[PDB]
Amino acid sequence: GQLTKQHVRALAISALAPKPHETLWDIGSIAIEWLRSTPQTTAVCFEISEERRERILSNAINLGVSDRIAVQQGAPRAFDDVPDNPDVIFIGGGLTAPGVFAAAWKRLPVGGRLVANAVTVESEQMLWALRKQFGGTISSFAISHEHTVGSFITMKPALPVHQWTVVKA
Amino acid sequence: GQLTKQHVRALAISALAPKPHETLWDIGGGSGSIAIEWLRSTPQTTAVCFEISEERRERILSNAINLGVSDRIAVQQGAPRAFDDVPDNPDVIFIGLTAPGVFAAAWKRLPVGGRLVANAVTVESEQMLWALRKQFGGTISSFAISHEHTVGSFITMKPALPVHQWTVVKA
Amino acid sequence: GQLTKQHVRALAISALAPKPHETLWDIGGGSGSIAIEWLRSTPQTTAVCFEISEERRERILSNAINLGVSDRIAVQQGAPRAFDDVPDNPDVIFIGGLTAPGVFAAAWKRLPVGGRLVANAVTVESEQMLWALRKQFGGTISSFAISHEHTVGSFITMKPALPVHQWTVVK
Amino acid sequence: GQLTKQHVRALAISALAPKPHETLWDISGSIAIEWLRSQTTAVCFEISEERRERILSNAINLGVSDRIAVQQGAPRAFDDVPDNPDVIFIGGGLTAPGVFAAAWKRLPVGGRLVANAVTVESEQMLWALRKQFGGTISSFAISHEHTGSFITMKPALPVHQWTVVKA
Ligand SMILES: [Ca+2]
Ligand SMILES: [Mg+2]
Repeated sequence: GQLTKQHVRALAISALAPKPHETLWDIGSIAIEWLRSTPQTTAVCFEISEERRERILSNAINLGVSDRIAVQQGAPRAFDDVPDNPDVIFIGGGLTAPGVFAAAWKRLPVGGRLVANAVTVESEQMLWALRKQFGGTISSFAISHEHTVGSFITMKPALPVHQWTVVKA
Repeated sequence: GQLTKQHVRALAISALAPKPHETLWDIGGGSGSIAIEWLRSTPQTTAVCFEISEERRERILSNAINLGVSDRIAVQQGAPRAFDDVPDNPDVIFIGLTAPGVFAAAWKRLPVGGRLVANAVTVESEQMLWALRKQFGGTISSFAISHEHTVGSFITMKPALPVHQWTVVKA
Repeated sequence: GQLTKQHVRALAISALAPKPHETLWDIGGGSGSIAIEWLRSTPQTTAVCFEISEERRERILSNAINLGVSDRIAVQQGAPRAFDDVPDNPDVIFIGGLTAPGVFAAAWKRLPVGGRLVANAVTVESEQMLWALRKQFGGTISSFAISHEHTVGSFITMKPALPVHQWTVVK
Repeated sequence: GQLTKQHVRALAISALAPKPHETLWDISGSIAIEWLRSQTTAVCFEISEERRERILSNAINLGVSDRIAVQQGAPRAFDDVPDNPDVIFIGGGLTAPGVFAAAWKRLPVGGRLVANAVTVESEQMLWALRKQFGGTISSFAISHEHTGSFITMKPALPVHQWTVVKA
């Protein structure tokens, strides 16, 4: 269930290697989670859906971090709303969507870090382009979970995630 | 999903290692598919199938007829009560696999130096091959097979459930 | 390499689910990896370590210091024995030496109702044991195959590491 | 060792899915040979003199030798065989310059194609061909039992297999 989904998140925040001085731009899960495992780290979210937004700020509340997270609107023109530059960046997919990556590699100070997940054929095709241009590393995770069927258990193989992780030059 | 069907038999067929003058018992899950291709891929061979439904037997043998391998297949009923019909000792056995008593029964009929290839689809099934491997010798391999899968604007590579496959020679 | 050694730590931390006033027993392979992160990821926690080597205990605590986590870790010797000298019952346990004679039943007697243990297996022998302890105390098993680029010449391949099995449970 | 290589060929041959009296152009000798065993023929193209020497060696050892023709390197050698192939295998490098276009040219419509890709590069290329000409991409994650006092399951490298019929 949400199992699969927590195992992905753990891999994302690990890649990102939070320091406390630093501010995330998640492009409402990876942002919120970055707000519970490291103090003095703030997350900026960008979300084109009002409804999904009402949701990110909503759950921001459970873990008492709501006033660190800023839920913004959609890429990439939302960035101009945010004058304060980023240090670490998460794109959990949506790399294929134009003007978006370009726009954000720009808002990123050199020495600034990046992690991108890709779980489509097109998504992953992206990761290799960006990777082959700016460097960084690609690793991937094949995760399966235990599934019962009346009198039988099997190992449901989740979809694979590729993860780009780069430092900027 | 029918691509998984294709790819899995092949591996099964790779594994079985069909030669001149050999007989295959093809026992259990979807009895006939491996028999029919065993019969196809190789000249001068015999297959026996074990099928419960009077009418699932009436689709295995009908199909054989078509590929022209009706000559060399028999369709018996369900094992191991149907092993007691078939008199000659088989050369190779395939199980697609944990029914009460079907292994030991079928196995009391394989002669020294015979070969059997079994496939697991559940964990209960997987853990068994590990224990029949312990005594009986043999070697276990694994197959995750993925097929493109296009939801709307995006392909992913959707994984089938993995398949476990035990291939040993006896003695 | 050290990158599945990072990534495996991550999944084990997320699984252990650290909360306030909690005490981890971190037992077995590489005792300390999970502990100092467990400690260095959540204010207000104590972790317990069980290492056999006098020289390895000296380096775990060294690193707990160098992470300002010196004052919430005890570094004991090997279980199951070293359980007998640690007085307070653990809140969560993690095993990564998953099958030493005795460690588990021992580790286990010490765990309260509705307490949590997450274990790692990397071999089949370990893996089929999680499956047996799974069948007693409940809980759930998932598995991780992690790959990294491997540029053997002009051609990168994606290069799989050995899988890893993880049992997480509530007593 | 050669095991995982056995599973590999077992798969290609299925997707290749031979027909009686069909010609194959296999662009080490594995699949040409394999093609030839299970009245069909095979044309091997091989840059490698020392492997060339080797495939005829195997075709004889196994015994379909006057059914196999070990050619030289592609795509240059392509023009040599004036007789059109009915089915192509690329297990070889499909990113190798001019190799792919040059043989899709020799392939009649209704002719089939199995392509194997086992690198990041070769796989990314395998998607480019798929987009233009069609066909299907599947991938197989094969591991094997590997034993000190323990057994573990060594994951082989994954194969992306492209299979397509020509329109
Ligand atoms: Ca010469
Ligand atoms: Mg009737």
